[PDB]
Amino acid sequence: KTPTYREPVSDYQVLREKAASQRRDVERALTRFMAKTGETQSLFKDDVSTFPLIAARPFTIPYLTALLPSEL
Amino acid sequence: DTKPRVAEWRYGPARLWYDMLGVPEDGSDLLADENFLMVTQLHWEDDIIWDGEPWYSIFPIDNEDLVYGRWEDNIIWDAQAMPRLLEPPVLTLDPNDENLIL
Amino acid sequence: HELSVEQQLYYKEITEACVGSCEAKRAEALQSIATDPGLYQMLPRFSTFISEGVRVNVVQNNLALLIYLMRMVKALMDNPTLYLEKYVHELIPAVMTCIVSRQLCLRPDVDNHWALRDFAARLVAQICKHFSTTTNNIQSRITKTFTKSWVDEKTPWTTRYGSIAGLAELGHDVIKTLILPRLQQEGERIRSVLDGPVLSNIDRIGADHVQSLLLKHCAPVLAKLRPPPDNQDAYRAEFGSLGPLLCSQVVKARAQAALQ
Amino acid sequence: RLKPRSIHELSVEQQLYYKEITEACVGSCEAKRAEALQSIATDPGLYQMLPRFSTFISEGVRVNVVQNNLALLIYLMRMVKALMDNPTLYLEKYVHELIPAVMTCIVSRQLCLRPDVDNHWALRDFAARLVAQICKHFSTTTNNIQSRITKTFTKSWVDEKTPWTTRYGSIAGLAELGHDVIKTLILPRLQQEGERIRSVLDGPVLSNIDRIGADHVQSLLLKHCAPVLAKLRPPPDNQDAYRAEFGSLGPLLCSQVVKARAQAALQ
Repeated sequence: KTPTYREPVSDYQVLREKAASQRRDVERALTRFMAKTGETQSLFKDDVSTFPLIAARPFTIPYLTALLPSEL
Repeated sequence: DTKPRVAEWRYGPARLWYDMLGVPEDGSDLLADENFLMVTQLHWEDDIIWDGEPWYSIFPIDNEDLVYGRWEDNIIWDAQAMPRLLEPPVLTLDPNDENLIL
Repeated sequence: HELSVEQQLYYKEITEACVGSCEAKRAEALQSIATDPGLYQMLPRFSTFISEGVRVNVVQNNLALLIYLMRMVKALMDNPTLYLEKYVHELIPAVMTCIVSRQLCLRPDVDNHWALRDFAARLVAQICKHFSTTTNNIQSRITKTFTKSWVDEKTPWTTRYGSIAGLAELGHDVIKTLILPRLQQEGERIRSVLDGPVLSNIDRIGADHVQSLLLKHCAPVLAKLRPPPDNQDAYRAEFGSLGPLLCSQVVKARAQAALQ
Repeated sequence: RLKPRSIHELSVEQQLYYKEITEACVGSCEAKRAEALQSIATDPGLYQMLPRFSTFISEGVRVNVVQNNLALLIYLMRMVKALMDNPTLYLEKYVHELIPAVMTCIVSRQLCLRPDVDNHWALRDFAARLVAQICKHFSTTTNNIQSRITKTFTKSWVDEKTPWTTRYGSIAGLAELGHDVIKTLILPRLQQEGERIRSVLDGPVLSNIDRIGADHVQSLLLKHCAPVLAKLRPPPDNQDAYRAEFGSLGPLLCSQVVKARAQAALQ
């Protein structure tokens, strides 16, 4: 009656790969969701499914969104 | 006993529900066993295939809460007459699950 | 342990898209949840959000937000990449709360709590088809809760409707060995339908909804375990109506055979 | 907050035991199999490992009929038989996985060479029909298990233009169901059996498995009909009265009945 555990994956290569691919997938999902539910642009003629761009909106005060840090 | 709800976080997952509620800060014979055996409740005939065409665990480890816990005690049978008082649960990030970095 | 800003923003946008500002952003958010590859590390947050939001129905009996949370669960189930085995113990009682609770409505008479009933019943039949293992005992423990909620008297017609709906979405052998012994209960139902001292109460609409669901689901069960003639099966049945429904079901089966 | 790292409900001695028993039960060596089968047949602590054994059986037969690997199947059926006669463990929680595995051994087509191992194939259907009627003997409640497999066997039989492997297996399965079952079911169907035999005989096609299937089915049906007759009538007019039943077994059936009578006299 000696207990056993699950196989732990302590490998730096596969941990870097997992964190990288999860970050890339969540940022791709976020940008496709935000480009689909708003005004969109396109590099190609009538191209919304592949490479959708969030449309450029003008700010009333652009230095506040440019120069200010968001994580501090 | 009447359940008016209670919230202890307003800052973790479900903060949107807590804010909508406005809870500030931390302030708050057919029951015979055989009937339920899956031989008598499953169309296992569909499975029959006709003319088809260990130092670390070998097997996976199941959710202890699903396998053992009485989750049935979180079913709200009557909203007004709720037998016990439910309390807000904090996120517990289980590390047994793979696909979670930590 | 704490979500990065990317996925924190994704969690915020996806959860606030399913609260009800417009329908198109909701459909794109549910099509995001159903069809993205990397949504793990945000599954516990979604499970907590859904279970707490279904709990918040007791303070505000909002039918619409419960329909939105059940469509969130139905979208979470259709994702091929994420495995809900470690988090199903949270989503099972939320869908169960959407099934067997009694006040699902703010105005009980006009709100169709009835659909959030059969939608969540189909959802729990799917959640115990995909995940029931003999170590889990999910389906047996769900049938036991539905059964002791149905056989026990004093239960309201809404929660009896939810119990019958879930039991009848589980399959054919379940309605053979759970529903069909208590068909005499239909007489106890028709006690309060064909002859009620109080007609203007809210028990009559729930009772004949229970009746319609019962005879709709027991018509193919009567078509499976009876003779092909069915001359006075309705008379032999309770109230003589279930038997008419069974005759209609046999006719429908004949029509399906003709189409084949 | 992180929930504690859970442990599997089997010990590592138990998990190693499961690995050794399963790698012995795939029959690389026969003495290893036989002990592992006796170990399954009398280990008292083999409960709480039984989900993993049932899942290994079920999953195995389904990916082992993708290519019809007869030994893999004969070893798994012997593992099922060794699981059943163990008195300690509680089996009818797992019989919903066990029964469609055995039905598949009996009612399925053989992807590997059709002849030669058909002799074993009959035994694969012999071992499967044995464990099938042992499962209908145990685990019995009202109108769930025995009647369900009886209905599937009968609609396997009355189905027109069957695979003859499936036909032979279903015939064996309905045959081993006891005294009354052949007394009430095999009776109104002799003419169909004879017509099927006549079609295999007429069509020249010999390189298919239809002729072998037909001979096995006819022999099995004739033996069952022999005692079904020895059991409910006197042995008078055993020469040409069976010609009222299309003359299939006739005097040879009468000789089988006489051998049964001699065995009864010896008893």
